[PDB]
Amino acid sequence: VTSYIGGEGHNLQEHSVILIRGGRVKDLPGVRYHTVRGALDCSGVKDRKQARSKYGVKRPKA
Amino acid sequence: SKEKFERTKPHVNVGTIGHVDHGKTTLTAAITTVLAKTYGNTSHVEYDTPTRHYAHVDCPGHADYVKNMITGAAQMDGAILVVAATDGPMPQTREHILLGRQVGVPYIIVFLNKCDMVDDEELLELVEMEVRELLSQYDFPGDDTPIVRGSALKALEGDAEWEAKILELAGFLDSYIPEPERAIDKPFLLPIEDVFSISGRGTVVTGRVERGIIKVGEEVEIVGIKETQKSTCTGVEMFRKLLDEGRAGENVGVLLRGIKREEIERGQVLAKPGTIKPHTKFESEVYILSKDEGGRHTPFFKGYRPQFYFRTTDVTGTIELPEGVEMVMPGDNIKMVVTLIHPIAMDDGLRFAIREGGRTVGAGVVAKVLS
Amino acid sequence: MVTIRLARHGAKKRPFYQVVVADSRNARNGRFIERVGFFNPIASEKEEGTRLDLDRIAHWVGQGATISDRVAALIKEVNKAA
Amino acid sequence: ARYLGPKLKLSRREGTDLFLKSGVRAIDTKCKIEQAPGQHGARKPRLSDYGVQLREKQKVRRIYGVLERQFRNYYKEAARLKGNTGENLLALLEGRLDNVVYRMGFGATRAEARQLVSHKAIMVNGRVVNIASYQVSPNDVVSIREKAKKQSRVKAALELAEQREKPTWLEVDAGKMEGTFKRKPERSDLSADINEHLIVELYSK
Amino acid sequence: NIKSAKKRAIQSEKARKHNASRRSMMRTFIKKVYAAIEAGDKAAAQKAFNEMQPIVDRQAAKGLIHKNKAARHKANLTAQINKLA
RNA sequence: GCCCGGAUAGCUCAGUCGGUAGAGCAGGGGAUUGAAAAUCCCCGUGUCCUUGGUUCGAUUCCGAGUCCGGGCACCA
RNA sequence: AAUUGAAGAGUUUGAUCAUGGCUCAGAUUGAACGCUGGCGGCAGGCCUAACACAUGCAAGUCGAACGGUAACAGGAAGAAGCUUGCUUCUUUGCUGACGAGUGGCGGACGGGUGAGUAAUGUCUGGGAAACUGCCUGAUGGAGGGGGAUAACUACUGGAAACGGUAGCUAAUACCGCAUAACGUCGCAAGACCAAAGAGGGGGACCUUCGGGCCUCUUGCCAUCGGAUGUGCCCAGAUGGGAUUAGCUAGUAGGUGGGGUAACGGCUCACCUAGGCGACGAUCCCUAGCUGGUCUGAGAGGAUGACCAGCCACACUGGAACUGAGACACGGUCCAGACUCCUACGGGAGGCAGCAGUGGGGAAUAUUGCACAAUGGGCGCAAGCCUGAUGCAGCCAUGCCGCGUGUAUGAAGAAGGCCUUCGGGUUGUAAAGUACUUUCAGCGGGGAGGAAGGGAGUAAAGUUAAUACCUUUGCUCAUUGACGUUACCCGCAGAAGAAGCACCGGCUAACUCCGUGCCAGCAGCCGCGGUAAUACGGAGGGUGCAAGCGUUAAUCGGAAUUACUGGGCGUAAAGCGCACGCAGGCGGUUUGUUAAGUCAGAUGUGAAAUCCCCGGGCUCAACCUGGGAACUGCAUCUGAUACUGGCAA
Ligand SMILES: C/C=C\C=C\[C@@H]1O[C@](O)([C@H](CC)C(=O)NC/C=C/C=C(\C)[C@@H](OC)[C@@H](C)[C@@H]2O[C@H](/C=C/C=C/C=C(\C)C(=O)c3c(O)cc[nH]c3=O)[C@H](O)[C@@H]2O)[C@H](O)[C@H](O)C1(C)C
Ligand SMILES: Nc1nc2c(ncn2[C@@H]2O[C@H](COP(=O)(O)OP(=O)(O)O)[C@@H](O)[C@H]2O)c(=O)[nH]1
Ligand SMILES: [Mg+2]
Ligand SMILES: [Mg+2]
Ligand SMILES: [Mg+2]
Ligand SMILES: [Mg+2]
Ligand SMILES: [Mg+2]
Ligand SMILES: [Mg+2]
Ligand SMILES: [Mg+2]
Ligand SMILES: [Mg+2]
Ligand SMILES: [Mg+2]
Ligand SMILES: [Mg+2]
Ligand SMILES: [Mg+2]
Ligand SMILES: [Mg+2]
Ligand SMILES: [Mg+2]
Ligand SMILES: [Mg+2]
Ligand SMILES: [Mg+2]
Ligand SMILES: [Mg+2]
Ligand SMILES: [Mg+2]
Ligand SMILES: [Mg+2]
Ligand SMILES: [Mg+2]
Ligand SMILES: [Mg+2]
Ligand SMILES: [Mg+2]
Ligand SMILES: [Mg+2]
Ligand SMILES: [Mg+2]
Ligand SMILES: [Mg+2]
Ligand SMILES: [Mg+2]
Ligand SMILES: [Mg+2]
Ligand SMILES: [Mg+2]
Ligand SMILES: [Mg+2]
Ligand SMILES: [Mg+2]
Ligand SMILES: [Mg+2]
Ligand SMILES: [Mg+2]
Ligand SMILES: [Mg+2]
Ligand SMILES: [Mg+2]
Ligand SMILES: [Mg+2]
Ligand SMILES: [Mg+2]
Ligand SMILES: [Mg+2]
Ligand SMILES: [Mg+2]
Ligand SMILES: [Mg+2]
Ligand SMILES: [Mg+2]
Ligand SMILES: [Mg+2]
Repeated sequence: VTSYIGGEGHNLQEHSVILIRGGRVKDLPGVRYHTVRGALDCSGVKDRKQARSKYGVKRPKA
Repeated sequence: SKEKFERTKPHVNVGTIGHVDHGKTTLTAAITTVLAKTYGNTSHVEYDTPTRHYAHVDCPGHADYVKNMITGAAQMDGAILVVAATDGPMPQTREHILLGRQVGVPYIIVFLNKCDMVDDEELLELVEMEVRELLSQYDFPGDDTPIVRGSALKALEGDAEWEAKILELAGFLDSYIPEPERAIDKPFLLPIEDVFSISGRGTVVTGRVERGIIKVGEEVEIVGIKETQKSTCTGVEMFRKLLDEGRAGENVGVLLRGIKREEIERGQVLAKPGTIKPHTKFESEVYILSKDEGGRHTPFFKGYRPQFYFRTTDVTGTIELPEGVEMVMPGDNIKMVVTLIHPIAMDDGLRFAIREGGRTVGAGVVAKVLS
Repeated sequence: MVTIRLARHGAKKRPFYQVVVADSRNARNGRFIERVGFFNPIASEKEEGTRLDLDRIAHWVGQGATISDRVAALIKEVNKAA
Repeated sequence: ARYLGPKLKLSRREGTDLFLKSGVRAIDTKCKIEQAPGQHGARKPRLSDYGVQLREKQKVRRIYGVLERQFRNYYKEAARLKGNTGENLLALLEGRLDNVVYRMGFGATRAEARQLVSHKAIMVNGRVVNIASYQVSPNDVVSIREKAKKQSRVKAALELAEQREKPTWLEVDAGKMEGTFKRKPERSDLSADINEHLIVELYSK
Repeated sequence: NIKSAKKRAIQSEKARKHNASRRSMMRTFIKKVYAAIEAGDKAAAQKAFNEMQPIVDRQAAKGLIHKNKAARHKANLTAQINKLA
């Protein structure tokens, strides 16, 4: 497959095992999948606040 | 796992620290073959004598292993400096002695190995004096420390003379090293130093119990690198023997339930839930070592990334110096705030060694928790 | 061997037996010929306690069906004169 | 479970008076009712059919303190019943013990009644009950236990109920806090303002 | 597999021994009869049938034969030896 | 746990066997436009994986490390 | 009383109207993942590898079948000390009993899994050519003999596993013989066919003192039954593929012989050449089936996890043996692959039992406690056995309940955010003040699941008998794993307990700042090109709440597979035209038949589940009683208009 890496910025490179959910992007034909940000080797987006259940960010510890 | 380990004769850790191919292992086998006769990776051999219950850990002496040997010599109470009477002091010898001083092992017994190799009362005695002085070199008692001699191979056969000599070796063991103090009071905490996967049982963490007890079935929290996971004990062990309450001060093998082999790496701790919190930033009263201390010899500033060895494993860390200070001169007492990449369970006042460049750099203690 | 026996059903910690004729080899909550009344141990004293269709039972007694100890106790409890 | 937030903002959102801060004192005017839902409360909503439906359902829920789930359960329970769904839903919402207790005057607001019932002050038919969702069967007798009888709050909280319309479907002893639930309330008794029609609509889709 | 109730194995073999032997002798008397039939000696046939009847009923009673097989042998075997006799 | 590799601007890479980092392709700035592309006029815009060392001076020599790949080891 | 029930929206265009897809609003789940996470109740928890499995346990029991006695406890001949009856202590099956052993029974049940299976299965309804241990009804029998062998001793083989030869012995083991009928064969005559005894108590009598005799209990053998269970047979129904049209030689039938509990190409011998197929045979792919579950106004569509019935499998392939029942999960033999043991000569293994491990995977639990309850095995019973079952641990996996406080509280504060800087808003929110304590924390009380069974006693039966025995009252002693139970009472203090998604339209809810077709968002339509209600942050609001989202999946909406309920001049769509077999359909009058059709009746349509009315857990979920429902199928007696068959 060829999943779309969402959020802003990513730690993915070369290999690195990730996690793949469904969902097209409707802008990149051929891409019908998403990456589960925050799950496995794919860290969550840095410094997010709203809608952090997606993108995998934990509740602001501060 | 079948025979119950009866709790008699105080437990004591004791491992060799000699030069490569000086007969450390032959010795660590000889002691057992002798005591198991007349009395009827790091290999942890065991031998029980009427006076004490010793747990010899024979760590490989090569240079590439001066990292895991740290931990192996950390839980150790009194090392057996096995120095060959044919070569005396050597690079690795001094490396371990120095390391066995930075780790801070209280007591030490010198054993001139392979003495039958030479037939002289002046050459062997000479190198003996050499060793006694080299001990004085590192603030060890030196002249006070006993110097046993004898072959480790002859202790393998039936040469009653050398078997007797190494039997008395055990006498010097029980005499020179007193009953150790334990920490059976404050909440239980065990640093992992070796992870196994026994078939039909699962993951088995090992290591000396830093404090407290481990009654089988108690709720435990695995805290350290990566994150944090809950678990419960299921059968504590003692050299392939069963245990009830895993007391403090001795090496054990806890079988953690519901944990995979790859999800509990070496470095984490089995702390009682609510007793500790993992951290990635802390202030510490760092004491830099000089050339007379064997540490660094040149100044450094922010950006310097040395190792911060703790209960077992080390971890690279970012150094941030307090304002009013430009650079850190070697041999100074200065505090600083550190941010290590891998989170490690720690509290205030925790002792630790800042090693770097294949050599130690500066001892320190944790001042304040931040994370 | 046909036998009359309680079938243990109902909730957890809240047993509700259903006396029933069934082959002895059958699973407890398994196959059966016909249920014949019920027993309610935790019912206490109220509108109901233990129903039991004596006619069919009597049909199976002369049919060779061995009544189990509990069900026998119930046959006693429903009596024939009380 | 419970809402336990600003129990007066909701009253502003619904624009009417949910009697949430019905309180001991009478009429509020201590919140700028109606024309102040929030920062953009001055806005006049276009208000879509859905909008009025949802708005209605919420009004009613905020009245009786019932959440969405339990509510929808009440709905399915109303549809499976006889009569007509509209009367049903409100009769079942009326059946809740915290609601009946509230009607008796045993407590100022409805949430007060809830906090009373939950801490074993309420005893119906001699059988003490905690659950507010307990549906009070017709011809029951709700009361207050002696160990919690006339304990400060309940007194004044019952003095309050004297100004209320007071239901004809239930009665109160007033002399020893020994009330008596009777018939199932007629539709033309409660409400006559909250619209069951729109609620029936909302779950019909 | 290790199981104390393995006595069923050694006993079932110790049983197939005897039972097999009996089953054998029976079917061999039956054979004797069939040969009598093929020879055409209706007299010696009747004789052999008389010689086998009690030993088939006797083994049929012992559960070795289901006394259907016994009646079956007695049935058709008689139909033959008397169809010729 | 250990040994051996790979990590040079946005992307793909040349660059050494210490002397002061380039190549192509992209991207930025001014003109033009609603904003672009084309067109014109100008620019590397880089923690040579991080840090330390030996050096006057290290991408380039020697340690310790992180991330990855590969090999060996790992039954209280 | 018992289904009172069917909603639409966005998007093709400059706009419309159609057509036509796409998408959303619902319900659902054995779900996973992200964030957050207090409690209780009831359920659920390896859907991928029928992958490989360390270790423990999952099936034993009967001394009232027997010879025994290896332990243990009592008793006795005798023994040694010494307080000579207080102790030491060898013999002794003689009792209580009970390893190993023979024998009986069970081990074919219970538990698991769904690989194989497109019918050798399942479901529905009938059927005849059967058997059926245990349980039970009826009627008789139960006479008299023998020979073996395990154990056990002697010796000896093998490392173990595991025997070998030679002796001794018992029985409800084994075996003739007597004995027989409404039993088996036969037309009958006639022929033949079985077995076991043990335990309790006992007056006379009889004792070579082994006991005979009496009696109750139980087991034994035969037959006919009953019930139950199983085998078998037929019809209908039970996935997709014609880009699979022919397949079949034990094949289709017959006759005879054998074979099975039983019919039968079930199997041979010969004979006839048939049999199946366009109402889809064969071949291919996929699949356990059903009651049901989900959805739906219904018809339908998807599914069949838990619960229950059936079927199939037990490392792989094959085979039989024992038995009432297997061609057998924790049996046997054989081969094979795979693991381990060895003294290398040979042996051991089968977790799709419960836990557990590795591996796979997005993904699924304790190497728990107990037989106290229900059920099973065995036994006279006591008891034993039981990973069935009952509980407990675990996981928000789901449903349901509750809590996280209530009332008062304007200075309408601080801070935050916004502004036309006048103010607003967060906001009765907070602090303040007054009460409250559920739920967790702590300390006390405390149900119910327990019925039985044992000891004793009186009575009525039994009987030669006030003895034993069976039954019923009646007394004492008692039986709980859950379990520091539910539940109540007391203690302290608001005290320990709120998140998640969203805010352009669909869709409930808006602004400010940061960025500038970049970074990003996106279910659809789409936003971002320096004034973004669409990105990121903040403020505010909305939704839901111990959860909230996302993803995957099914149905709905979708009358977009239309049977109910669509189309085909131009939107997708009349074969280029004809002839025509099978198939479908068929004018009109009379007769008959009654196939369809309809009416009635009876049988069945397992229980649960769904629905309705009640009952019980404080409510709910859940449990539960009765009822209706199970839209079906079959036989039976009618009707005869309409259709079909036959007739004129
Ligand atoms: C360092 C390795 C493991 C240590 C781990 C940690 O050690 C500790 O931090 C430990 C606490 C005692 C600790 O501090 N160790 C961390 C550091 C500790 C430093 C301490 C003690 C100092 O004293 C101030 C220490 C130098 C002091 O000098 C004396 C020795 C001088 C020798 C000089 C040799 C020199 C020049 C030399 O030529 C030389 C050589 O031969 C070989 C190699 N290279 C050299 O160059 C004596 O030996 C004293 O010990 C804790 O025990 C932790 O719990 C720990 C176990 C995590
Ligand atoms: N001849 C002799 N050799 C000895 C004696 N003791 C030890 N050795 C040698 O030491 C070696 C074993 O030591 P080893 O375990 O390799 O050293 P380590 O690994 O550094 O402990 C053997 O090769 C022996 O030959 C002795 O007494 N006599
Ligand atoms: Mg070595
Ligand atoms: Mg809820
Ligand atoms: Mg347009
Ligand atoms: Mg067992
Ligand atoms: Mg005596
Ligand atoms: Mg025995
Ligand atoms: Mg005799
Ligand atoms: Mg016999
Ligand atoms: Mg006859
Ligand atoms: Mg024939
Ligand atoms: Mg025949
Ligand atoms: Mg399959
Ligand atoms: Mg397997
Ligand atoms: Mg047989
Ligand atoms: Mg079996
Ligand atoms: Mg097995
Ligand atoms: Mg298992
Ligand atoms: Mg039991
Ligand atoms: Mg302000
Ligand atoms: Mg409590
Ligand atoms: Mg009771
Ligand atoms: Mg009782
Ligand atoms: Mg009780
Ligand atoms: Mg009693
Ligand atoms: Mg709107
Ligand atoms: Mg968004
Ligand atoms: Mg802006
Ligand atoms: Mg925004
Ligand atoms: Mg449809
Ligand atoms: Mg159409
Ligand atoms: Mg067209
Ligand atoms: Mg035409
Ligand atoms: Mg025609
Ligand atoms: Mg006609
Ligand atoms: Mg008809
Ligand atoms: Mg039914
Ligand atoms: Mg109720
Ligand atoms: Mg009915
Ligand atoms: Mg007609
Ligand atoms: Mg006609």
